[PDB]
Parts: sequence; structure tokens; C-alpha cells
Amino acid sequence: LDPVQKFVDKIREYRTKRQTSGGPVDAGPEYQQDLDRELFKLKQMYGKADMNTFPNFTFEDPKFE
Amino acid sequence: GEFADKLNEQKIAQLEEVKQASIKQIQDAIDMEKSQQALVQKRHYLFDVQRNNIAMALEVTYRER
Repeated sequence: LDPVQKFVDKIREYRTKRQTSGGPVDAGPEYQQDLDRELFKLKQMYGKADMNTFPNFTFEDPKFE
Repeated sequence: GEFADKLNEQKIAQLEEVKQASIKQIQDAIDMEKSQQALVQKRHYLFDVQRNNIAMALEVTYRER
């Protein structure tokens, strides 16, 4: 357990974090670094284009064997 | 007496070559006709295969695009 219940203490700390608006709370320069790193892996996965943009297309001529 | 036998055997021999030629020639009228019939229909198919091939290759291409 009855004492075990006193969840409360976790919430409060959830609360102060969530109540914070100025990026991700307690930055640390690493965040950007890691971010950028993963932002780079996705470039690898999805391609080197401007994903903000609609794509160009030049199509291949047909091929005969 | 022999007068006949040589002549007769001669006369048969003849029509024996005659029937023979005759079969052999009509067999040849026959071959010629097959040769023709073939060159007829027959030959276009080659080009038809080719044209068909193109048609498809463009379709695949269109679809792929």
C-alpha cells in the first residue's frame, strides 16, 4: 505494497519536463550531432534529392535484347 | 521369236521409265507448291514477331515509367 503506491513522484517529473518549451529539454550539443547522424542515414536510405520538392523525371528510352 | 521379246521388254522398260518420270515430276509440281505456300503466309510471321516485340517493349516501358 500500500505504501508503494505513492506513481505520484514519476508524474510530477513527467510534468516539469512536458511543461518545457525551448527545444528538447537540457540540450547538450550531442543531440544535434546524433540527430544529424540519423538524418544522414535516412538520406542514404531514401536518396540524395530535396525531399521538400516534387520530382523531376527524364525517362529511359526503351531497351531491346 | 526374239524380235518380240527384246522389243516388248524394250516397250515395257519405256513405260516403266514413263510412269517413273511421271511420278517424279508430279511430286515436284508438289514440292514447288509447298515451297510457295510456305513463302506465302510463312514469311510474314518473322516480321510479325518483330513488330509484336516492339509493341510490347513500348508497353512495358510506358508501364515502367
